[PDB]
Amino acid sequence: RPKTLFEPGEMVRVNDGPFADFNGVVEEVDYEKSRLKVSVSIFGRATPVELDFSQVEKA
Amino acid sequence: NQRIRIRLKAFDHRLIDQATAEIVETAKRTGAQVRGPIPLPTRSRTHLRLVDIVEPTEKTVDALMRLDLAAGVDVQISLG
Repeated sequence: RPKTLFEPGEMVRVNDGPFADFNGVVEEVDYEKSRLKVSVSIFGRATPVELDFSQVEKA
Repeated sequence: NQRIRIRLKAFDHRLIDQATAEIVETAKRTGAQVRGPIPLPTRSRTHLRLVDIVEPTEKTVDALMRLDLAAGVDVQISLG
């Protein structure tokens, strides 16, 4: 029962696509476009990617 | 109908062109297609490249994850 309440600075979880099994924070959110702006710490660098609410889980 | 969009930045043009080549090779060996890469004008001594991967497969995504990108190159990546 994942929550759809996400806010800037909130950590999220990715379980779909190559970013699956990775966590990150949502710097920007887009309820109108139904997309969350969260980056994944890959290679030691943040990777700001857009994931859907179901594509990622609230942390 | 999804695309992987990648933007690269680096202060060292040698690193950015090597990373770009590595991404292209990984995509193509993957059964995916490449659009670009293109260079943008250098801004604040920062080199910039854009490249997209169309018709990505699971093998493409996995190959990109495995790829070790050099220190000193920033890669922003999205899928949609």
